Amino acid sequence: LVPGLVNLGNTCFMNSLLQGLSACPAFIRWLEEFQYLSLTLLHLLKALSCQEVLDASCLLDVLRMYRWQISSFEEQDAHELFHVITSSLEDERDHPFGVEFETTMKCEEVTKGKENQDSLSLSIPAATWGHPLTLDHCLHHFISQKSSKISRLPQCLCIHLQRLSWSSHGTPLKRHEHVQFNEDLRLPLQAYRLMAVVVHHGDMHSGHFVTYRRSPPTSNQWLWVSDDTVRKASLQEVLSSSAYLLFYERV
Amino acid sequence: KGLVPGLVNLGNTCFMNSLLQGLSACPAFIRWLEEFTSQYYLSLTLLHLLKALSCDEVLDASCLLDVLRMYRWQISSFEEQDAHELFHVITSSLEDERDGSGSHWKSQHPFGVEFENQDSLSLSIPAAHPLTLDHCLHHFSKISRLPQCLCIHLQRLSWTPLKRHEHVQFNEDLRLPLAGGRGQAYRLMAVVVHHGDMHSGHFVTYRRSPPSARNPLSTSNQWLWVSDDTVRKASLQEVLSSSAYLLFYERV
Ligand SMILES: CC(C)(CO)NS(=O)(=O)c1ccc(NC(=O)[C@H](Cc2ccccc2)NC(=O)c2ccc(F)cc2)cc1
Ligand SMILES: CC(C)(CO)NS(=O)(=O)c1ccc(NC(=O)[C@H](Cc2ccccc2)NC(=O)c2ccc(F)cc2)cc1
Repeated sequence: LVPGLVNLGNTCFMNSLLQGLSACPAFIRWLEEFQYLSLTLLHLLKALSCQEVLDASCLLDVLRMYRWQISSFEEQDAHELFHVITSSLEDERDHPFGVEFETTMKCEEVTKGKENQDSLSLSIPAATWGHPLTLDHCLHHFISQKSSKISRLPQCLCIHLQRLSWSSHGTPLKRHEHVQFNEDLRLPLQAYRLMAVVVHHGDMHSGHFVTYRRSPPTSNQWLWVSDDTVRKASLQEVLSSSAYLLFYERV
Repeated sequence: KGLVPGLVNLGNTCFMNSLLQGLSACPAFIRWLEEFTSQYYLSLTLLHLLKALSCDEVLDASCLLDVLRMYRWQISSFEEQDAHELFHVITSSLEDERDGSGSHWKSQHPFGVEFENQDSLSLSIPAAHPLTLDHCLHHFSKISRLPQCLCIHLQRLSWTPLKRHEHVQFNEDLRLPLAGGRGQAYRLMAVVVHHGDMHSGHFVTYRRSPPSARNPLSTSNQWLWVSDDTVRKASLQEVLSSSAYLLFYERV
């Protein structure tokens, strides 16, 4: 068992994401290699690792004291919080999640630039009849896509599936469809092993966020965390879930 | 920690505080002003304001209006014109300070672009199919030589006046082509954004944080939302999604 975290009104995504991040030991190690946000984040993550209930108001307070208006983030996609944490951890340095793309632009002449991202955000493609939605199809659809190729892969990989779509009328909707994912995922040139899965439940304006993650030691027994409620979980329960964020580590 | 000081609103100076926060996010402009003021005036007071803004203090931009009064400008006329015109009234008067100088008369400011030598690249917004900055650049007597500090003015005012609301894509890196090595690459330093109807004075600047004293001359990754006295952080996605009015870029 791992400690749970309490909900401060709406906190569910933050504690789901903290539970996911604690299941990334290289990210933990890099924080160890590093009041400032990195140390609070390490304290939160090391407490959620290493096998009562906890409180992560310290994270909200260090963010606010850095003049971040967190109450405007419940109106955005949950994933933008993750991008804020990684972008603020890079401010303390100047990266375990960093993926790096080499892009070429042309229209006579060409120009090769470099771009960096904290995760891989994949559009959920339309399901054709007779073939289920797989994460390899989304990854291939994101790779196919001014060109862009992956030229540096991260040690810890975050994969965000854009479950929040927007109609042509401008009104938003949640894609409920299930994407098949395996715990062993080979990125086409490296190989990665699944560590945690953040899932969303209910309508889009509900904040019901839940994390499946591995037990701390790499271990083999999965855990379901919804705030204070922590229990044992099977792998088929993890793989049958409707994934929103996937946290992998390089094998 | 990593914040900038805010500014006050005297009547309606909200665009002016927006422009000052945008202009102090260009380090090459501040270096040019530090060199031009070694003569010894708009350049001296403007550099004082910009050097203060790029560092919970709040400063008084009132002094800028005063030197705008001492250089024989009407000021109060600017409420009946487009906001960007005040920028021209800055740059033109700086060029007027270039002439009549026996010390630094060949020291041109970093915003000048050759076509004619102009102060900023004004682009008219077409209609459509999302709008992107490259569509506006393609719709643009072409550019001849590119400035060190680049200002892009998007024509949100069309004509009886009309406010254009449509969002246009812009990127943190922007490359512009010319014949040979003349074309150049720029990085986004600040975004001035308009809100509300065309006569609302609501202007907001998204600007990068000042460089740290542990890594000087290294550009920060953090962005700030600035509305007069109110300064807060802002994510990158918030900056890239805003209906931009002015785009301040620096040559990389
Ligand atoms: C509360 C606080 C901001 C601190 O006060 N922190 S938080 O708990 O981490 C935190 C809590 C909630 C959110 N947002 C949401 O749930 C949005 C809310 C939302 C819904 C529609 C349009 C914009 C915003 N929907 C999702 O993301 C979502 C993701 C996948 C889905 F399939 C369906 C929905 C973000 C962060
Ligand atoms: C001297 C003083 C301190 C006081 O004026 N200057 S100031 O504060 O910097 C200063 C403050 C405001 C303005 N202009 C406006 O609001 C015009 C007002 C206006 C509107 C229609 C026709 C003529 C004039 N609208 C804009 O530009 C505008 C830009 C982009 C948009 F999508 C929508 C509107 C100019 C200057």
